[PDB]
Amino acid sequence: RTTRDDLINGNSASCADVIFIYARGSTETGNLGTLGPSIASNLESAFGKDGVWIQGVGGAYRATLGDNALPRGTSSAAIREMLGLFQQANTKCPDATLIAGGYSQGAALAAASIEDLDSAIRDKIAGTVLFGYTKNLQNRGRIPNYPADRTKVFCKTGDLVCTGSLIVAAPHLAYGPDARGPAPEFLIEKVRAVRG
Repeated sequence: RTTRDDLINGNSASCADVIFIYARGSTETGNLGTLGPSIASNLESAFGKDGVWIQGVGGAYRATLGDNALPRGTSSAAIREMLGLFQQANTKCPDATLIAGGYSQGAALAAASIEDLDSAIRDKIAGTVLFGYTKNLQNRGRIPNYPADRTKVFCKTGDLVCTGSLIVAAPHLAYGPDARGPAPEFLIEKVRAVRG
C-alpha cells in the first residue's frame, strides 16, 4: 500500500475525477511512505476507489537525507520529477481536479514544484497538505506562488523542522493521526467545493 502509480499506469480513456500527487519523506519506503497510504484510504472512502487516482513521487526523487540541506530543501531533479507528474495529470486528464501533499523533504518538494508550475496547472490544484514542512518558517507557512486558502500545514509544537532547523525530534514523527483525519478531510473539502 506504500506504492501507488495510478496516474503513470492510468490511461486517458478512463480518467479519475480527482488525482492526488504525494511526495514522501526522506528514507521512506515505496512512493507514499508512512503518511501517504492513510491519506489515500480516506480519499478513496470519500470519492470511491474509481473516483480518485493516487500517485506517489518516485523516479528521480531519491528522498535522500542530504538533499534537505540544499537551498530549496530538495534536489532540482526531484522538483523536475514532481513537475512532470502534475504536467502528466494535466495532459492525460484535463478535466480532473488535482490535489497534492508531502511530508518533510516531500513537503519542500511539493512546495517547490507547485511554485514552478504554470498557473493553468497550478490553478487546478484545489488543495495541498504539508506535514513537518521543512520550509515552514522560511516560507511563512505558505507555498510561494500558491494561495494560502488552498494550503494546510501540519506543523506540531516541538517539530523543529517547522521553526527553521533540520533537527528531527519526536513531534516530527507524530503526523499519523493528522494523515488519517484532518489532512485528507481538507483535501476532500477543497475538491468537493470545486466540483460541486
